[PDB]
Amino acid sequence: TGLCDRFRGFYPVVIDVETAGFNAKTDALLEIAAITLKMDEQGWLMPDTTLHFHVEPFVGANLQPEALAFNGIDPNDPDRGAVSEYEALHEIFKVVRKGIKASGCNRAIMVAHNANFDHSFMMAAAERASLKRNPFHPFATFDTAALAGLALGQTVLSKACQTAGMDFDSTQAHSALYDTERTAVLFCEIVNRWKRLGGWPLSAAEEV
Amino acid sequence: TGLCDRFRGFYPVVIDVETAGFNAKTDALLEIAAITLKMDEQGWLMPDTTLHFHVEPFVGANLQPEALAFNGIDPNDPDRGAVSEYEALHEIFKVVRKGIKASGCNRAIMVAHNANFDHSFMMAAAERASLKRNPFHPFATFDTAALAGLALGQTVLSKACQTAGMDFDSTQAHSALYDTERTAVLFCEIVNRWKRLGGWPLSAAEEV
Ligand SMILES: [Co+2]
Ligand SMILES: [Mg+2]
Ligand SMILES: [Mg+2]
Repeated sequence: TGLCDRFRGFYPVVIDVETAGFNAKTDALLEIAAITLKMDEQGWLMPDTTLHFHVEPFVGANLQPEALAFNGIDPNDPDRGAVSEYEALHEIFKVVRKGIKASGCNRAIMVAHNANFDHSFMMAAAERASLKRNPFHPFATFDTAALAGLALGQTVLSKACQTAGMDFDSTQAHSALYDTERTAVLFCEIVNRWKRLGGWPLSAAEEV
Repeated sequence: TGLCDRFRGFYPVVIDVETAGFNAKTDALLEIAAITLKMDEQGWLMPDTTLHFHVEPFVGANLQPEALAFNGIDPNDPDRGAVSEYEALHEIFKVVRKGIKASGCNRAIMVAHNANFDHSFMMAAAERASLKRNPFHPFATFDTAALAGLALGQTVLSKACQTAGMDFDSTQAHSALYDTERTAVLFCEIVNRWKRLGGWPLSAAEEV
């Protein structure tokens, strides 16, 4: 009934990013949000700690005009309260390590929509920031697109949330923080629904 | 009860590759297997067409010694009956386009274990061979590692299969074809058990 029991010791952390393009290596990271999860005594999954950052483009980063036009982010706006990739990831990693120890997990696994995209950006930024002891698994992810495909027959984030009976505000779709929260609620609903229907734990199906 | 209804028109195709390294851009593709799926009249998911190929390293490809030591593949063995990336992929795409039309789907989505690895290798090979009208979604995947995490609380392919009550022969784990077949049966069991427990169709839960 514990978080550490659910995903063979993986500590699920919901992540979303906004970027200045499609290339994790060369394009700027502009926003990152992180939501750790927790289980109550009965084994139900829910959001724990929420973090969010506007991120300053790393020195030398490319900025694709089309990307900025898509997400509407203006990196030059001095009122956007941006912090360095180091500061943002250091805080996230700190909170994540604490949660891993507190819960008895071995490692964090990124939960994200079309996870590889977000994974690649977060890892690249960690690299650039020279962050030590990255708590995240270097290639494993929990893709909510795939999960929503199974659970809800939909792979588009907004449609998946709607089908799950969730609200989804289109005007907030370009906010890493907003997407991370919706994605976290979506993921939790999927996991919890599975349990509720007697899919977990494995013994339940025989009423045990 | 139609396959085209299950994943918003996505035609799921199970794929596994064997490679000569971790870099999809620079390292050789050595094996690839493909298994299309079908749904019967009652909406149960099962393997359809099975393809498998030994693949000749592309001209200029790197071969990591450690990788060849891992998978046991000798690209220089003339008796391995290899074919070009073009031949293999052109054949897979042909079958995939055929299944998509027959079933009324829009697009193929790759099903694979830790899917982005396989996805990136297949896509790079597709580009190298200059194949037109790649039927696969350019970034969406159904990662069975994540799905097994949800359904079975296991992310390792071999363990996930065993937990699902499937046999898994370790001596065969380095064959793309073997892995693809086990992954296909795993994916089907996961989708099907979801259905049987009343998780799908969405309407089912209120009919008890
Ligand atoms: Co051979
Ligand atoms: Mg996003
Ligand atoms: Mg493999």
